[PDB]
Amino acid sequence: MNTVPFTSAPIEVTIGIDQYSFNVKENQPFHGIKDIPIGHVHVIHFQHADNSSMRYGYWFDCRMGNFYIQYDPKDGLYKMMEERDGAKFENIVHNFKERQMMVSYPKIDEDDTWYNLTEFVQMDKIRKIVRKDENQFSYVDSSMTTVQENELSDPAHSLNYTVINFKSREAIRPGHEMEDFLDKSYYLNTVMLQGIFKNSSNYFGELQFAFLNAMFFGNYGSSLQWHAMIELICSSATVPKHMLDKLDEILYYQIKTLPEQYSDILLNERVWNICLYSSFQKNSLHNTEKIMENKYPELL
Amino acid sequence: GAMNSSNYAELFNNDIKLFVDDTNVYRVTVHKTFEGNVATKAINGCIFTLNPKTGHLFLKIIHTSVWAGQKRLSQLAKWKTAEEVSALVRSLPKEEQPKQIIVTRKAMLDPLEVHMLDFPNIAIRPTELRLPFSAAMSIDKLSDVVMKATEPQMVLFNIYDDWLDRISSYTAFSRLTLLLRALKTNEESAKMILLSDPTITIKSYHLWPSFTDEQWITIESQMRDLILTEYGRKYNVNISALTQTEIKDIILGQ
Ligand SMILES: O=S(=O)(NCc1ccco1)c1ccccc1F
Repeated sequence: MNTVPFTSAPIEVTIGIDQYSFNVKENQPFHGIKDIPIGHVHVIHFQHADNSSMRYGYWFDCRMGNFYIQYDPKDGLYKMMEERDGAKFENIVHNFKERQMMVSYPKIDEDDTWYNLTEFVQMDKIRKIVRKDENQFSYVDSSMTTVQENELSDPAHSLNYTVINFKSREAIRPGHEMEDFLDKSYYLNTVMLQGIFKNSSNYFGELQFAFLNAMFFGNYGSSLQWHAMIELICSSATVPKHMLDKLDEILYYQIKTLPEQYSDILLNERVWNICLYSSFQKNSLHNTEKIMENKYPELL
Repeated sequence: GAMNSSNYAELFNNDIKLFVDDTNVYRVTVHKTFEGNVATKAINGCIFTLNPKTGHLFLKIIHTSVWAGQKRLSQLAKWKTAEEVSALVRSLPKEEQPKQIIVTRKAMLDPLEVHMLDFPNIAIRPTELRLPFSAAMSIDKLSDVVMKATEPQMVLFNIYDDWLDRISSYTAFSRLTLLLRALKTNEESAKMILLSDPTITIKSYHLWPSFTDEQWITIESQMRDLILTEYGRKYNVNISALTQTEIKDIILGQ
């Protein structure tokens, strides 16, 4: 079980770890998060009590290095940093643990929620969407724009999600205009799956990462990417059975996890109505359709 | 964005544009079968592609063979329209290609956009104008060429005849829309008005009669009165009560 120690908590802040969160008071003796499950990516995220615009976080995997958080009073945020000195780090963690100044990652043993949300998400794929090659962890915030949003302004601070555009040459083969526009199977299977993602696992990993960035940071471009990737599958007449069954599981856990109160901003009426009721795959997402109908019937 | 009353003069500027109307592409007669079911029989249709500035009409005849063994024909008709418009643009020299295509029906926007991805600088636009281009098939010579076609065929017309020798494209377009609006509301009466003097003939190379400027003013009057008469007969409204502000507004409104 890995640990992300904090140097200190000089400013009052809501700290998130994956789907959990807790309030820390200005100069509270908080020295970090222990018992973090190995085997998955994690996201530690922040919302300053004095300024809710300040909403940001770090994707990391504790198998890749020893990471800690330290407040930077100049840039005015909690920064992730890597500790290179193994022995210094082990000794820091041991002290804070002995003094019980660490919150425990509060995983219920029955609870597969985080695994279910991150099943296909891999740090190496995150690091290609979020380019900052000197760090092993990835910074995301509420205001970072996607490469696609920037085409329609700082390239270095962008989310490099795969551009999906239903009305692009990429999506539409010359001479198959109506066929490719009405049945996106070519775009899904040849361009995206075989061509760009190489397999359904990478496609689902980006889909899951987009959802999580949408939910944890209210990142609008991430929400757009998550909906495009769902719509591209639901608008394809020809999808491998395993992908449809897996999509239903993926979406079910995403809808299950979404805060009830954020449904209005994070869910696109047109895409969900189309995907559940109109699309080729309208009868292929039983779990997702049941949770959406029971949780969010107004949207539909 | 959308073409409306506000930006109407833009039709007559020197940026090449085409209207595309797909109403007469997919045409059927509905009939009873022997077993008492209903069936359709397709007839020849046409794409109505018009340069509102020049009067140049690219009448692409849609032969019933297009539809053979195809499903969801009203949907296919949009995509076939978009294919034929894109093939027309591609066939034109670069300096004759339109900068804008205005579709008369919003269901044409996606089909045309997807067929024109090779032309990202051609703006595909809807219009808020209620244009009477469906009545194109009430112009005898246009109806005849469509009905006689035995294969796909493009036929080129000037829908303004020689009017641009005497009037502006603004006035030519208003005259054309008033004629088509009349033909659409009461074809019989509209045509009777256009032939009421057998001395004024239609030249072999024209669609409309050779009216003098004075006769055009009279004809335009009779067309407006017909649109008003029919609007009266439709809504059970006493038209002899109406004002000139009330009146103008129901050809406008229409
Ligand atoms: O329908 S036409 O082809 N053109 C419009 C029209 C109607 C009456 C006069 O012009 C036509 C009909 C009847 C006699 C000659 C024609 F040119």
